[PDB]
Amino acid sequence: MEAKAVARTIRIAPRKVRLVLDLIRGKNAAEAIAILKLTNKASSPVIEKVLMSALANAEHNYDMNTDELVVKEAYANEGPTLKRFRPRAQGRASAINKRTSHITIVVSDGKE
Amino acid sequence: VKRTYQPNKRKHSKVHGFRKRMSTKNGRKVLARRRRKGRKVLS
Amino acid sequence: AVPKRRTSKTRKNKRRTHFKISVPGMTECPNCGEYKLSHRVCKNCGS
Amino acid sequence: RKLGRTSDQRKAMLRDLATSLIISERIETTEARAKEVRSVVEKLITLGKKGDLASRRNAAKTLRNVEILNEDETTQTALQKLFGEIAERYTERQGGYTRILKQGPRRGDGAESVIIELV
RNA sequence: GCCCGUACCGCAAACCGACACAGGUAGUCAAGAUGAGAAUUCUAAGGUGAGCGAGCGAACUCUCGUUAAGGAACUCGGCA
RNA sequence: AAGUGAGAAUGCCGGUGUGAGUAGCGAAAGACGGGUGAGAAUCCCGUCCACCGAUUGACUAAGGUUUCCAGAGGAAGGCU
RNA sequence: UGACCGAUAGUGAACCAGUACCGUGAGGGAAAGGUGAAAAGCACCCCGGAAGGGGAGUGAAAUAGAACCUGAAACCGUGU
RNA sequence: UUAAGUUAUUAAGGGCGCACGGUGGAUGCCUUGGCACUAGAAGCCAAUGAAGGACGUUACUAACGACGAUAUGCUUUGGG
Repeated sequence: MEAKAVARTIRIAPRKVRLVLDLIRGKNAAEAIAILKLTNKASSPVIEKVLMSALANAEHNYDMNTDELVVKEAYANEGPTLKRFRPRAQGRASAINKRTSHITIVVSDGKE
Repeated sequence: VKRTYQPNKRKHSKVHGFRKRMSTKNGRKVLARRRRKGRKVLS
Repeated sequence: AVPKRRTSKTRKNKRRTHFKISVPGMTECPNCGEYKLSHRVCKNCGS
Repeated sequence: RKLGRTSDQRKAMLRDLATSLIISERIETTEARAKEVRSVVEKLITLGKKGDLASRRNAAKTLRNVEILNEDETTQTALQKLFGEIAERYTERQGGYTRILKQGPRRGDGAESVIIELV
């Protein structure tokens, strides 16, 4: 049995939230939150909230253990981006993109 | 630097307006074109 | 001053081999059920 | 020695911190600033131990001539409290010995927060 | 004892410059010390702390200060 | 019976790349204490310090056309 | 009525069209259709300040949840 | 055990094949909107104030249409 939890649309570049997802992959939940409460990244408290919500999904729906839990998969898909504009010199103007992410995390127990 | 187009209310209603375009026959043809097209603003 | 050719998905993924962050010290608190920073203190981590 | 801004600006800031750490006991700032105000505050406590006129005049060349204590409900002007309370409470070989406690980083930037209390 | 304007910005984050743009925009009033002065350096009032920060003190570029002995030998030219 | 077959016209329109986590983030000097909150270098009060100083002061006119006051915010918005 | 078009086609306009916007002025001139048969548009419980999830429920279908028929490439990821 | 000689293990990352995701709106199907004609009405409006407008009128809403201080309408025929 396994539990999952998706955020769906987050104001943060997907390439910047993929640098903190390669540190809590294939580890214990207890050590996972500890590593997320030490990194000084901008996407550290966001991932923690999702990871903390996924651990509560297998405590009321499946009512399983918490100490004997391991994060199985953890990725982040791209989402819709907003188009902006920035005035440059000589009248010409450039373009700005505001991409979003779809952070997802599934928790298992080391067995299918 | 000083650019062009200096705002002026009185001057705007002098060179243009509805009383200046309805004074000549040449300017009365520009009021019919806009009316035909369907412009929501006439002078 | 301008790229003559475009980079591929193999030469672009080869340059991002060292671009990563290191793990923290994580000085486990003696007895408080929390986590204190290396040579630091916290409101939860007693030690 | 370390830096941060301009010669004059740096000097002014240093004086402000020292005076603010003499009428507030413990304060919290950055790391570099806390490792530079621990040498201009200990020297001021060494002048308060002597308790002579010359030292008093030399101690008024750094300490701000204002910041009237409001917690004492009187007209204490820093110096008096430093040449009466702080001075009459230390008898160690480190004169105005002070300790620093490191903490977690700030949210705005990445500066490491620290706390410098009197001891 | 009729009719119209009266808010708010207005030497500017609200006007003209595509932007919260180191630019442009007619008039009136304007205190002390030093001085002939609306010049020059401080200041009373009034208005603000200006719209990313924290460490470090490499090369190189830009503004600024000083320099032994010589004094245009520099250079198209005492250019700066 | 035909608007019948697409790889090239510095072809027209839309979507997504590479350069790259690179260039840049455009006027004054800030420092700490208390408060508010899920969250504060950036908001509110207080003390000290500094800048403009014939002006980044005060008032008429042109021009713009609710940006003015109070209470509540989900983002978008504001080069963090 | 049609060996006419079927949303880059057909009128510039199937919807917020001579409208957003652009110019002192004459003038120039876009983008944008589709949940289901019927809103029966997710009652309730759990994590979070909220956004959004995981169960449950409505339905023939919830990978039909208003980024709402079908969902192709470029491009971005995880396991092997 | 020595001395000589022949071959390994590692994967920081990359390559190919397969399985499952996300962004994007091509393709298929559909139609409130158009295009070309045919038969027949028709081919004007206005000092009895026109075409087109400005400001208004709902019980509640901004457009859009209708309406005019008798203002989302009146009196008179019917059909229904």
